Amino acid sequence: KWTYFGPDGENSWSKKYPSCGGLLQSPIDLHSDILQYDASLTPLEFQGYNLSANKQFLLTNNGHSVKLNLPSDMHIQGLQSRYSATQLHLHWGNPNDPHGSEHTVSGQHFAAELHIVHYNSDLYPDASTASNKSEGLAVLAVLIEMGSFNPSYDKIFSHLQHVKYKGQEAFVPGFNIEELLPERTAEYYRYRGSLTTPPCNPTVLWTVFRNPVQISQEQLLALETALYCTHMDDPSPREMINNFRQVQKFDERLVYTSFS
Amino acid sequence: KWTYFGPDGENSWSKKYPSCGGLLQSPIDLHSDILQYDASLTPLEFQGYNLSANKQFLLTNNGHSVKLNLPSDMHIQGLQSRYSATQLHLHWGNPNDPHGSEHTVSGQHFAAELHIVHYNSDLYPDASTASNKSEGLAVLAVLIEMGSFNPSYDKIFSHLQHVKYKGQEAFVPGFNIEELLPERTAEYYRYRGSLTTPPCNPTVLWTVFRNPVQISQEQLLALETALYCTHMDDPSPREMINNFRQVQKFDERLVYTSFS
Ligand SMILES: NS(=O)(=O)c1c(F)c(NC2CCCCCCC2)c(S(=O)(=O)CCCO)c(N2CCCCC2)c1F
Ligand SMILES: NS(=O)(=O)c1c(F)c(NC2CCCCCCC2)c(S(=O)(=O)CCCO)c(N2CCCCC2)c1F
Ligand SMILES: [Zn+2]
Ligand SMILES: [Zn+2]
Repeated sequence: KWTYFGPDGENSWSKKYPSCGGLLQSPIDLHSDILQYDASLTPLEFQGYNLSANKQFLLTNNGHSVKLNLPSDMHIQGLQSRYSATQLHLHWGNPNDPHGSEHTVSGQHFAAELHIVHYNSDLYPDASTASNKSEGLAVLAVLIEMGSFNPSYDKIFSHLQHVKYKGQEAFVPGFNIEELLPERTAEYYRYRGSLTTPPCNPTVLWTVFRNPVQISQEQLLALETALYCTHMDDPSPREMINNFRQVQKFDERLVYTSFS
Repeated sequence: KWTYFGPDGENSWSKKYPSCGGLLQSPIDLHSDILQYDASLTPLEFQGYNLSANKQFLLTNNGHSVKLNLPSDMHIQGLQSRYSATQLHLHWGNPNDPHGSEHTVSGQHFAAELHIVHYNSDLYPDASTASNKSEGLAVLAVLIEMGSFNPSYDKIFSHLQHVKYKGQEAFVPGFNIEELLPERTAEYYRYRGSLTTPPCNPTVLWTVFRNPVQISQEQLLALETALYCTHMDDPSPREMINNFRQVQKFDERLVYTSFS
């Protein structure tokens, strides 16, 4: 139905998912010509992010990324509405071009990107209901680069060998999800955009933190090499690589920054 | 029918032109991970580029860009087949984001981009016949950076105020098209790609010169502000800006370089 490579790739999403050719598409290149400092932008607070290690959270290969289900007890404070968490997931490149972030900064890719997806729990009863509705979603984006071994990201990566193929599932003990966030979360880019996957609904308030996190080259290579887009009974297996969208046109619109 | 913005923009081109969602699409980001030095990439020979000053060549605003007809007497020597010229045209951004090249270098746009389009006159009797066939097209790309005034590009730009609206035409007296090429044309990127506009045929052997040319801010501002996508008789004029395609995915494709 949709992929990031070949005839069902991103240039063809709009055939069956019209909003992929519509307004407010993400991701974008964050560059001086479209940035404006906004002193009204306050620091986000993260509530309920300390998940119990005695509780289990579902990790799934859905054929396009690895996703961790998150409880609606997790909230963002500091937006117009309360947003409650629904799931997180990643995007990455491939071992021969390990530059697979969705957002770029001054034209530069990072190695990977984390998305923590939330829904407007003040207006809507669940993420599905919010997904295609006004003010429906808020996503936190974390840029990832190569550096030191990251024990917090390994709380996810250590389970990759159990979700190699589409539909496979594994359980991840709770941990504090703030451990996936960078330093100085108070510095971020803010803009109105979309899901970066089908159905590409233009319903996302994006927060891209300025500062990346670091994972080891070994961790990045495990992520890049562990997973497949296909079912375990598929005679045509496809490696799950390059699962990021290209940057979108961003014309006569602004990205707001919390830093000058 | 196709545009660079809004509903008929580039994410929807594949609904209209099947090749725009197919393989080998251009333009691409030229970055280190995908570059491979190739000592077989010897200098092209530009033959008949010094156009007869007693001839005139048609400059047309076709609603998407400004194009100059070139004669088949112009050809590239040094490829397996001779390629004969058909036209040149430009791509640019807008005054608030004057970074409208199609190819990027290490994630960076240049101000604008010149394309000189050729067809395989050894294999095919004309450009329209060559365009959907094996090895049918060769395009030279010149990156354009903000810098010194360029008297050679002004041989084109001095006519922009006579092709302001869609369908309008002006004659350009023959001049030396080689004056539009950068320093050290022996230094280039080479790859297999496509038209960067509908119909997006995957039939183009691309040569992107390594070194940009310079035009002044004043020349760039004239290119970004002179032209409209609409007919003169349209009282709702639409500026011709940002007429470049976003870079495409490029995996299991390499770019070959004549420089290391
Ligand atoms: N990058 S992103 O932040 O835009 C973003 C999302 F937001 C949502 N899911 C959201 C959950 C809300 C409830 C219904 C679905 C809408 C979006 C999802 S999703 O899991 O729900 C799949 C939805 C349909 O493709 C994804 N994927 C795409 C497939 C790989 C896993 C992450 C995503 F990449
Ligand atoms: N960027 S590019 O170099 O790929 C490239 C081309 F190559 C060709 N022309 C090719 C050769 C001449 C006509 C035969 C069909 C193939 C197109 C053309 S074209 O004039 O022939 C139009 C083709 C239909 O849209 C264009 N345009 C797109 C619109 C504005 C003017 C330049 C182009 F941008
Ligand atoms: Zn995502
Ligand atoms: Zn072109």
